[PDB]
Amino acid sequence: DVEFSQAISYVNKIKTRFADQPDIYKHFLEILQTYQREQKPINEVYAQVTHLFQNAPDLLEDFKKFLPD
Amino acid sequence: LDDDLGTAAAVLSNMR
Ligand SMILES: [Br-]
Ligand SMILES: [Br-]
Ligand SMILES: [Br-]
Ligand SMILES: [Br-]
Repeated sequence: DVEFSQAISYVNKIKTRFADQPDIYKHFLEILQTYQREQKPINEVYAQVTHLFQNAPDLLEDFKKFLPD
Repeated sequence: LDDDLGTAAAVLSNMR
């Protein structure tokens, strides 16, 4: 609920940071869709998001707040 | 749109 709203705010931050690179935003969306559809483990999603946001270290740190513990 | 955004939020918010 609060966590859902925090997730909405975070994904919006990604969308606006990559407003001129929609393919990167789209890739982030597909990482999550693939995670769910292929039942990938957390560590594989962590690897993919780390690579995607290599030049966006603040977005990477924000992502980690959604991970277990 | 906001659909894709809310979908990603739902998946993200359920990993922990
Ligand atoms: Br692009
Ligand atoms: Br992927
Ligand atoms: Br960039
Ligand atoms: Br969207």
